[PDB]
Amino acid sequence: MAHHHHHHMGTLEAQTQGPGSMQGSMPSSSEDVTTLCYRVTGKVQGVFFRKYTKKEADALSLVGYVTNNEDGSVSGVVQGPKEQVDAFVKYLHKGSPKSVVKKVSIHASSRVDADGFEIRR
Repeated sequence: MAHHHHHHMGTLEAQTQGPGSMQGSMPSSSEDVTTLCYRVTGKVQGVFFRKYTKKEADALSLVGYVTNNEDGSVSGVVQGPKEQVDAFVKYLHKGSPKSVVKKVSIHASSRVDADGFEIRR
């Protein structure tokens, strides 16, 4: 009695996650206005999602500027309330979902004038 059995499976229809749009910027003189320079290193796989980065900054109302470097690392400066800068660095510890961050590096640099968050290449 010859008898063979079949096999079959399906697939998964994924989704494209959209962006958002907010913004928060105030030039203050209060002692609380904090500023630190950011520089993160990443795996050579994919660039930093300006999407989630700017959404983060816009939501928590951080000002400053971000860009990618020929060194490979993504650098910039964050300014704003101490705790929101904290929020951003905590975000930076996570990085972009598809960017395997190697090492994060921050710098004590005092208040600068904001320019814009955009992974320039």
